Amino acid sequence: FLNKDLEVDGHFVTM
Amino acid sequence: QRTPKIQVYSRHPAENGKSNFLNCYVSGFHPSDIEVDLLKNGERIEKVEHSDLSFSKDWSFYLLYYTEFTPTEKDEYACRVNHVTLSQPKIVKWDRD
Amino acid sequence: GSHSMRYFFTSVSRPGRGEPRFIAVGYVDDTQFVRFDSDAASQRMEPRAPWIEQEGPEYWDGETRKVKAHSQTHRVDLGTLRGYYNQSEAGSHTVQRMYGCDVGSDWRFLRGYHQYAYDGKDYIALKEDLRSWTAADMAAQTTKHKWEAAHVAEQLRAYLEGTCVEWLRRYLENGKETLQRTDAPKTHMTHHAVSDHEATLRCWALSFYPAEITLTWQRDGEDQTQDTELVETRPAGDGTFQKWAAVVVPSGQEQRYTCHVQHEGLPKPLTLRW
Ligand SMILES: [Cl-]
Repeated sequence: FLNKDLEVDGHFVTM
Repeated sequence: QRTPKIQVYSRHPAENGKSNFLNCYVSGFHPSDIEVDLLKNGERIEKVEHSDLSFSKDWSFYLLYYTEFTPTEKDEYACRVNHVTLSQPKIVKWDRD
Repeated sequence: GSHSMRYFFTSVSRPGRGEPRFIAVGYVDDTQFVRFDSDAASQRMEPRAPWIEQEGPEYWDGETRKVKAHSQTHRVDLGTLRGYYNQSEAGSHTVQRMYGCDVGSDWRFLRGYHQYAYDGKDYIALKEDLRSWTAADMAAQTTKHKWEAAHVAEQLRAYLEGTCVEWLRRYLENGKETLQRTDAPKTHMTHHAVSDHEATLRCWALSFYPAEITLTWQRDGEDQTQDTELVETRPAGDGTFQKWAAVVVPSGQEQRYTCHVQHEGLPKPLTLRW
């Protein structure tokens, strides 16, 4: 079961 | 860039006339784009399948390519691999032992 | 023993045309159970072991949504890292990610992982405390700062200690007939003359699972390490593994040599003699 993408305050956080 | 290591082998001990699977396991390579063919008496075998790309702890990739086959006394097999790290395709004969 | 869930993601840019090729595979221990390939027609997460087909249609829709989101994140990261490394648009590059969790013999969380490579080299990794990051180079310091400021380790830890373990336990139970079965290696020795005076003894370990195994030769009950040829463990293609080890010996002296096989499926190691 995959994780969700890194998200903070409604917005995704990438490298 | 890291060059592919190659093993060519059958799934089961080769017995002439008995159906089996010919495998070519490529591993330890980077980047992932690679061309692998299984050859019978020099000629590319069609419809060879492969596993889904995965990788080891050191990030190097591994793939298994395979096909059903029935070994006979006279037929020769090999695995042909091309990769950016190689000047021309590497070809390894299937040695039954 | 412990068990593991792992996902392995590979995204490769295609500078000549189009978006990156993305492949995701999921494993429990040494068993692949799902895949996604952006080049395939279905655009779905697909089953690769029978026990995952026990999950309902909502599972496949959810894992497809999540894996396609992961593909977009890797596409973004390829662009970002091209910039961090001041690379041109002409070359192909690779972002790999692995993440997952282990449970112990106690059925509780044991450890978690979440780490990345760029062009086949370590880039950033979550440390064992799941609370801090290891950056391999100065480029990755940028990401490490961004992720510390965003406090993203907390949500990763939540998944790794919680959701990940819960689903690993579910899979282990659903798949118990294979996932929680050990297959001890089927072992035998072959003998080949290489001359009238020397022969090769080859010790085979066949059809075993999981993949971890050790094969060693002894002569007169002491290790015979330097004179052993050992092939890397290789997949049979049916979900089990194979390995062999060989030694060349003077013919007539075969009885001095023993092969020793250690594997989790063997309550005591096996000793084989010609
Ligand atoms: Cl391209």
